[PDB]
Amino acid sequence: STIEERVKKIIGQQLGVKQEEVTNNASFVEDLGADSLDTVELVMALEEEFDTEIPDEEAEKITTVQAAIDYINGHQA
Repeated sequence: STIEERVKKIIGQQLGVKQEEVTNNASFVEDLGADSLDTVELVMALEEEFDTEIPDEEAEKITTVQAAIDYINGHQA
C-alpha cells in the first residue's frame, strides 16, 4: 500500500489502464499519450483524491505515473 500504490490507481484509471500498466519510469504525455482532456481529469481527480490543491509549482512532476505517485507520496519536498 505504498504512496504511489494509491496514486497509480487514480492515475492509470484517469487514463484507462490497470495499476499494473502504470510503470515507474514512464510518461503519461508520450508513453501513454494523455491529451489535455485526460491530463486535466487526472489532476482534478488526483487533487480531490487526497483533498489537496496541487499548487502550480508542484505542477511539474506530474507528467507520468511515478511522478504523481511522488507528489501524493510526500509532495515535491
